Amino acid sequence: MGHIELASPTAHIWFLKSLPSRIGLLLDMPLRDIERVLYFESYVVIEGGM
Amino acid sequence: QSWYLLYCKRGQLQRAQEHLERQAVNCLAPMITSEPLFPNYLFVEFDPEVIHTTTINATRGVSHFVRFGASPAIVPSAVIHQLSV
DNA sequence: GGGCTGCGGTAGCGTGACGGCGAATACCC
DNA sequence: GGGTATTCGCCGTGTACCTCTCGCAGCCC
RNA sequence: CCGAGAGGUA
Repeated sequence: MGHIELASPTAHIWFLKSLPSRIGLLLDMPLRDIERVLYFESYVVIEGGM
Repeated sequence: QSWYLLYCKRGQLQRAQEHLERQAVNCLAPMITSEPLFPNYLFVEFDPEVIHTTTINATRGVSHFVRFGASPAIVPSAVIHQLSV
């Protein structure tokens, strides 16, 4: 086998949309808002801080 | 009149820009030196009441809008200013 | 001659399966 | 706030074999 | 010798 260095990280669609979502009920975050974060129309915060 | 992005068909940016120049739509694409600096992306300026986005989408040489969702993306005027290299 | 590529257009095409089940969500507390 | 209850959207829909045609045009780079 | 479409046998 070979591999492709994907220059951006990329979500596996099986663990995103298997019904139920594994990333969905792993993050406690709805599948719609995860698809809105992944497809570049909304942001999600990481370590909001003060 | 706010700035939109258009992904053109592959290798038809000249024809897409020609038809959008026959319409009253501003085009913007940096030429590097002569091939464009970007790929098939192109920046248009219009107003959706003057010329509608469906008429822009049905232009010879325009594949689609950069959408990200329902509505096509507004790019801010600081970006369009900072393509004046 | 050629790379590549998803329609060809200054829109709209789609349109005659049906059920089960589970999550997502709406309406009403 | 959570309890019904509707809607959405994914699943699935027999076996084996035989024959035939037809399978990229556009194309502006 | 892979896919699709049409037809047929049981």
